[PDB]
Amino acid sequence: VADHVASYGVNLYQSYGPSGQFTHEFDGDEEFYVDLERKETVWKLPLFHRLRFDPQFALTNIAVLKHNLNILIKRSNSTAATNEVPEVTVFSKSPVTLGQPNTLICLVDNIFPPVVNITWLSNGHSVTEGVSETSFLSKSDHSFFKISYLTFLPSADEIYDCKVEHWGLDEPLLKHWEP
Amino acid sequence: KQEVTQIPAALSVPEGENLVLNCSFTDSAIYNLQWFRQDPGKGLTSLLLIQSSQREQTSGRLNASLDKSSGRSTLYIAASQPGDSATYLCAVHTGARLMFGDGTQLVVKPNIQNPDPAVYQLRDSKSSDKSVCLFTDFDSQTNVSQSKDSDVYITDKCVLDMRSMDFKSNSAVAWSNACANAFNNSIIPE
Amino acid sequence: APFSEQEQPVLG
Amino acid sequence: SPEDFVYQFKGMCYFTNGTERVRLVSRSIYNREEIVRFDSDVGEFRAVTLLGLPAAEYWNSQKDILERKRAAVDRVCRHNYQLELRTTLQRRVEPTVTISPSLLVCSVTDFYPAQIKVRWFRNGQEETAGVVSTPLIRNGDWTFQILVMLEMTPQRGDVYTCHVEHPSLQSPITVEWR
Amino acid sequence: GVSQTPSNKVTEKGKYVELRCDPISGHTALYWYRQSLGQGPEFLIYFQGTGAADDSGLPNDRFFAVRPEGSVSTLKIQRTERGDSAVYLCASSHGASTDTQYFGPGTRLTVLEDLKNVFPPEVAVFEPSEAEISHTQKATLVCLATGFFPDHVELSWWVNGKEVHSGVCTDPQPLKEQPALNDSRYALSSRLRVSATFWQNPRNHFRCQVQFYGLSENDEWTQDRAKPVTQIVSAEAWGRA
Repeated sequence: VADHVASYGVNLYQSYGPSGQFTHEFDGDEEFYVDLERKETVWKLPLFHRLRFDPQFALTNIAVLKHNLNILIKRSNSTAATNEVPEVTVFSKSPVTLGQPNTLICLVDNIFPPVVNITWLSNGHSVTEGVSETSFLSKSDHSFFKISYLTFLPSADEIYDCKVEHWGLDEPLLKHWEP
Repeated sequence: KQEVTQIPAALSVPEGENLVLNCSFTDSAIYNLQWFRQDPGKGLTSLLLIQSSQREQTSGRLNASLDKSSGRSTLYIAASQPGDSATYLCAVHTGARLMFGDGTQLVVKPNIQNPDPAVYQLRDSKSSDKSVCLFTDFDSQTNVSQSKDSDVYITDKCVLDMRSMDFKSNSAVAWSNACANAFNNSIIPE
Repeated sequence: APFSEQEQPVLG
Repeated sequence: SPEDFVYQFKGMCYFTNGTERVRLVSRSIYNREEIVRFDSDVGEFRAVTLLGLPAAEYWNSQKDILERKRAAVDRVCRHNYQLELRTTLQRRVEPTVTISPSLLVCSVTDFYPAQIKVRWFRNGQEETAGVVSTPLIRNGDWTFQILVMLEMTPQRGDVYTCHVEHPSLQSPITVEWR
Repeated sequence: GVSQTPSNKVTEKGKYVELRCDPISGHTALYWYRQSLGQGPEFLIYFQGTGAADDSGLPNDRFFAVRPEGSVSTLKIQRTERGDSAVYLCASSHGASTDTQYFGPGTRLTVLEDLKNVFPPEVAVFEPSEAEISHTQKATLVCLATGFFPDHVELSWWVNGKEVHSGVCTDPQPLKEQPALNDSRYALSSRLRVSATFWQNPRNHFRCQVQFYGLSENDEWTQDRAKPVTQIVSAEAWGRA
């Protein structure tokens, strides 16, 4: 029980890539993430601010996880992660009126392990412009969910499809959406 | 940025004294404040470790303060012995690395109960031609200053302790190429 | 500057 | 179906009544399975799975690690909340309410914080039965939306009103449907 | 006990060096620091096991470190420089980068511009004066190591074959022969005070040894001077009645 719940330290390291993820979360919303490849602090606050954060903290803390991971892999007889079945839902940020700017939201829920392909398909064609997704945000069951955004112009002739790919799926799942 | 500074760069003080060494760090976004002591052949040994949320840290004869909003930490050493004569380093932690100060040279001088300051002249055992001046049995207060003549060398004063009877004595050496006023930068009124 | 929690290594 | 091993670490802070009652819980996780946990109410490490049994004992044997985590509820939790008070906790975006028939749906979209209260009124009287509410929807970009619907029988000129209240509003928003 | 080898190292403007560090058993976090004269240590590298978690303190591509087994670390410095001369420290930790770090002795690296000024010390012991003998009933021998470059020396006294640690007095830092020159040779003094009756005994033998750290074995030397190898220069004197 609490009024707020923050996660000042969501650290991630999987042996797949190998890849990782460092994010700060407040009330289930991502404040910033550290690009572990580019060594940079990429803020997500929808405000103006002069806060700062050395990405070497993330690089060091995640490097401690890589060390601890190799040990727990040996102590567990190589007990690997179980590929969970993701849950996808496509909806709009605002009520759809035709001809006026809107944003499509693709919400993949219950993701584990954190490896996924999220691509938008307009009439069966890969969409590249105006698309952006979030980081892997932490769930309470220690799984993850991701969210992709596609700003578009809703008209009566463009059908859309969010295509998700995961190891828990034996088939690339497509989610439909019509204006 | 972040720059730690230590104010008493050198400190020479008698025994049993209470003295004060302070640290000074610019930016206050720190994870840790740590005090060390460095000894010549052995490196640093940890003395204290103050958390960000603490103002006080008491342990033994050592007492450290922490004002992180003012970028200052102060070390108070009580009943100083000659045994804790070392360079005391103040280190702050920025979460990623350890940011070390420049240090404080501490020398706690043993007390000489019965001094007998005099100047003696030695001869060389190899060839009785090159000689050396000796200055022994003076106060720890005495400061030996090197010669203004750049062709005459005057060493600093060290302290030797003799067996069992706990008798120490300071000593300085001057040599050249007579020992009348070889230590020209040391006149009886200290 | 925000602060973050640290992890410590386990015995190798 | 390739194999993957995951390790997580969550440094979580729980705030109640500002910084009056703050609780830190650091969780070490191996493939969704919490193995170790340092609870600030407990004061020391506790193993949550058989895996973390030698780790919690090894960490508790170190005196400085105990002090670095015991002071974390102030070094990490309380310090960051004072930054929260000057940014996120002052963020108030106003809801955009919309009525659309299908059954009448009320679309309250793009509001923050999450606290909200909507009600259905038929001719001034609050309609209770025949009202379905969806759970709150996280848009993921620091905005929420909620859909609340009223099963209805529209006769004559009955006026229907979606009445919402939100912390960003000093007076509530009411949109009508004749 | 974390140890580093070697204790001293002396090279020229363009040779390759390595520094070894044996951490404390059980410590998976290892650090490398570098301390110059009159300054505090600077962070260099930080290994979390076999991989480096932080190498932002490394000042060049010439600097490389490796910890292949999660224990012993080697700090490699290729194409060395005069500005690389410092005392390189090593540390170990049981916890994270914020917990207590246990440091080693350090390696005094002095990179010279030219080995042509490497001169071993000449040493001489001076017998006590009858003045202080008759006055204080004590006898102070004085050892004098002069004219050595660089600064790497270690002085020790020897009485009847055994190294004495009581009644010994050596200078903390040596002196410059001519303080203006940078390649100025150095001077180091030392005192040994015994009792008069012990000095007034021809059976007693006093020996002052200074341990000089100079050139290696692979360093070949083309000059009229004898090769200034790492060596010991001694001076001795007998008791006199």
